[PDB]
Amino acid sequence: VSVEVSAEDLLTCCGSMCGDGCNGGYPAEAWNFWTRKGLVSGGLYESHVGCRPYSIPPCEHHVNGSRPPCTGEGDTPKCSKICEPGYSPTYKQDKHYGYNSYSVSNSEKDIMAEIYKNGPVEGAFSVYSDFLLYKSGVYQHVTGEMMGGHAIRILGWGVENGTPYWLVANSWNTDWGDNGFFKILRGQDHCGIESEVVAGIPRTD
Amino acid sequence: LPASFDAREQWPQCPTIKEIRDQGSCGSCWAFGAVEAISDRICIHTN
Ligand SMILES: *[C@H](C(=O)N[C@H](C(=O)N1CCC[C@H]1C(=O)O)[C@@H](C)CC)[C@@H](O)C(=O)OCC
Repeated sequence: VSVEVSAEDLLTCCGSMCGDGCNGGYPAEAWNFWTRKGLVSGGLYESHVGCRPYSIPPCEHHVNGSRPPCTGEGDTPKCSKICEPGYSPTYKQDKHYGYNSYSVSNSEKDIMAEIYKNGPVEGAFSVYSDFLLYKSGVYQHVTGEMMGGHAIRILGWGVENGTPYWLVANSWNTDWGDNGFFKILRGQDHCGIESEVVAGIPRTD
Repeated sequence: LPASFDAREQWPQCPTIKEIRDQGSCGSCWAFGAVEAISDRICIHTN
């Protein structure tokens, strides 16, 4: 068990540098804020775990479940530089800083080495209509219209029936895709998956 | 490099690697990929 870094804290307090909160942002800038300003703890919606738990309730992301459906993009919550009541210590004391941040070269070999040496990385890819419908297997865009960019966490790789892939975690809850995860084609910068990878080293060491 | 890798196995001592979040109705995926990978790395490099 270890520190769960607060999506809320970064999303709400980064600002201009990172983009426009709930309406888009820059991951490279996000990693950079972590190095400069650091980030506090904070769990999932209504969990009361951490300094700043996520404040936007979960929903059904293009799947059927019991949760209310997702309704596009709402209001970026404000930046509250204080922890939830019932949590200690303070927000300043609760910050975790990154030592550095850096892009990872557009080589599947270089992305693979990075993950292997240092852990999971963040990357971005282009979501097409046919991606929404993903349940399992290895995703490979065929049909659909370009929908927009999507930032994710790449945590591994492998081969499923001759098809190489990246093991990727989405943030659309557990009832989407393969328990919230998905595999997407590896080695061809498919949908630009290898082209926008960013990572960094914890200040702790 | 091995033909396969899954950080959930290489580092079972880090629960966050297996953890999936929900961004909700907000285009914050840019911040989600970041804090998730940062939670992982903090554990991998220390606690
Ligand atoms: C990140 C982002 O969140 N993108 C969107 C998304 O995944 N959404 C919107 C909120 C609900 C969820 C959905 O179920 O659709 C959407 C545009 C993906 C197709 C994105 O805005 C960003 O900042 O990425 C640039 C790196």
